[PDB]
Order: sequence, then C-alpha cells, then structure tokens
Amino acid sequence: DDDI
Amino acid sequence: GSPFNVVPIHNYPELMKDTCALINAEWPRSETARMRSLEASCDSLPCSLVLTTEGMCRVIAHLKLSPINSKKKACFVESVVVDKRHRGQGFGKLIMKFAEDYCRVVLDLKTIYLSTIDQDGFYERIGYEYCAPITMYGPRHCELPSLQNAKKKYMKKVL
Ligand SMILES: *C(=O)CSCCNC(=O)CCNC(=O)[C@H](O)C(C)(C)COP(=O)(O)OP(=O)(O)OC[C@H]1O[C@@H](n2cnc3c(N)ncnc32)[C@H](O)[C@@H]1OP(=O)(O)O
Repeated sequence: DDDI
Repeated sequence: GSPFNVVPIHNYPELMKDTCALINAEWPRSETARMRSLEASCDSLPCSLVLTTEGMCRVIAHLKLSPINSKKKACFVESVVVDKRHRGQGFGKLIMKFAEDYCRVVLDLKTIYLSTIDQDGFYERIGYEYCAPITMYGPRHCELPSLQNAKKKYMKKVL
C-alpha cells in the first residue's frame, strides 16, 4: 500500500 | 541479453521524477511529497528500488523497503506499483523477488511484511502468507484516522  | 536492471533510487536521481509520476499515477499526491519519500532512500533502510532498463529512459516498477520500529530483522515493503502498460508481464514478480533477495543477502533480514487492500491474490501467488496486522511505528503514535486502515490485509514472507 501507499507508503504515505 | 536482458536489458532490465533493478537499482536503488539514491544512485539514480535522474529517475526520480519518473518514479514520482509512476507512483502518483496510482495514488495521486504532490510531486514534492513523493520526492521526500524517494530522497530518504539509503543503503540500509529505508530504500526505494526501481526497475529500469539499458539507457535508463523509463521506470517500469517501484517498491519501498521501510524499517519496522519493533522488528530489527524485518522490513515493510510499500508503494509497490508497476507501470500500467507494463502490468501482467512478470515485472511485479521480478522486483518483488529482487527485493526479497536484497533484504536477505544484503540487509540480512529474516521477514518481509506488507499490507494490501485488494491485491492479496498477487502476493499469495508469489509466496506471501496472511498474518495479523503489524505497525512500523513505536507506541507513541497517533495519525489521522481513515477507514482505509481497517481494509488493509497484512501479509508476510519468511525469507
Ligand atoms: C502496497 O503498496 C502493496 S499492495 C499495492 C499493489 N500495487 C497496486 O495495486 C498498483 C497497481 N497494480 C500494480 O502495480 C501491479 O499490477 C501489481 C504490483 C499489483 C502486480 O504487478 P504485475 O501486473 O506485473 O504482476 P505479474 O508479475 O505480471 O504477475 C505475476 C503472477 O501473479 C498473478 N497475479 C497478479 N495479480 C493477481 C491477482 N490480483 N490475483 C491473483 N493473481 C494475480 C499474475 O496472473 C501472474 O500469474 P502467473 O501464474 O503468470 O505467475
């Protein structure tokens, strides 16, 4: 998933 | 011979704006926000790996290896994305296997964790097991709540  | 090459982003600043565009095509954020994540890449953790080719004219795939506060022998892989027109062509499995070998051989790690909302079938195929949720931060933590967090399915692979 999107790290940020 | 094969022209494909997986490289750490901190040695290829020329690929940073292409990598930002790649990730932002899937999860739209500001270019600067993506640059901040890529600029943190180093030879331990965190580290961003990109799949490129001879001539480095493009970026095919990206993933980020991130440290886990409570697990010194593990890491969290995040922001796994393959260029849309290159999907379904083995590049996702390629960069995941490269990262797994990189963590085991170079970083001497024992486990890789990840979370996914709807692509757990891809990770199950390449050898990941469903597991209980983990956190990469310490206990002095509070972030803005989002319903997406409870949707995440956590998975792990013992290297
Ligand atoms: C957090 O960041 C991690 S979770 C977010 C995943 N990223 C994402 O959703 C962004 C958009 N999609 C991609 O970037 C990309 O499609 C991946 C990373 C999800 C997968 O990359 P590839 O398209 O390049 O996959 P391949 O390496 O070509 O396929 C390998 C084998 O796995 C099968 N597969 C792929 N997705 C599957 C799902 N959802 N369910 C079951 N099986 C899946 C492929 O068919 C392929 O099968 P083989 O038998 O040929 O090995």
